[PDB]
Amino acid sequence: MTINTEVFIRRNKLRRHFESEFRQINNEIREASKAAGVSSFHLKYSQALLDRAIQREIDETYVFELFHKIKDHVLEVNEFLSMPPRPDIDEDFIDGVEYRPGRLEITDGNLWLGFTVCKPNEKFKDPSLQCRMAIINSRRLPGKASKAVIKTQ
Repeated sequence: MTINTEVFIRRNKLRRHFESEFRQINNEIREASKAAGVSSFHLKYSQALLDRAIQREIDETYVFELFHKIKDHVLEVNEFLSMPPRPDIDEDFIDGVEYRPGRLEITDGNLWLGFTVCKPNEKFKDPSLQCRMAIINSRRLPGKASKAVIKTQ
């Protein structure tokens, strides 16, 4: 019960803000991952997660500013791909992994911005993301806190 018309237009303008500024972040990931010397990784996000950033965190372009500053954290998602072969064996497989998680979790300046590899496969170090998790705490904002992680390091 609000004039949800102009707001729908604002959350949609958010989906264009989300996608056009996501072309800015994935364009640094393609060029920087090429310039850092690793693969090139393809970005995909789950639109329900994003429906949370689209309606709870409406016109959260600040999201984009923290991830446009997070950008060099292409290197952390890259150093995550840059490891020796995933199998060394088929039994215990990840012998080059000293027990690490399947996602990257980055925080600072009110933003909890996370990236998860393409999860349904072989998981070839890191050459896709299947979830870019953008969730804040703000003004109007319904605000989440994860126990805390780090910003591009």
